[PDB]
Amino acid sequence: ANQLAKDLEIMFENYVEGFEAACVVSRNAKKFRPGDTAMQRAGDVLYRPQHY
Amino acid sequence: ANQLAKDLEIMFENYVEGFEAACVVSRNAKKFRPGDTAMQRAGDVLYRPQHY
Repeated sequence: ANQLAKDLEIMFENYVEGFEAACVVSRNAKKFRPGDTAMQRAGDVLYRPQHY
Repeated sequence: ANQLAKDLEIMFENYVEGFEAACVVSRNAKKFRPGDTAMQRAGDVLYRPQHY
């Protein structure tokens, strides 16, 4: 047989199709931003009261 | 007139109805044509990346 050279044909940006996360539960949760100075002074914990 | 000659009436390209394949799945798939010189140099294989 001829013993021809064999190359690698790699299509470096033709990614095959890939998975995802929908993030739907965390899209729907309530979102809060305490202020990072206050959290630093508090030691990264805060407290909210409950009704009597 | 008891002994008349009998022919064959053959309608040589008047075909009766015939079966088919519908080719539905291969009509619906993606088609790709990678280039014959490139595939020959590559040994009839090519590669596509997957995401990190």
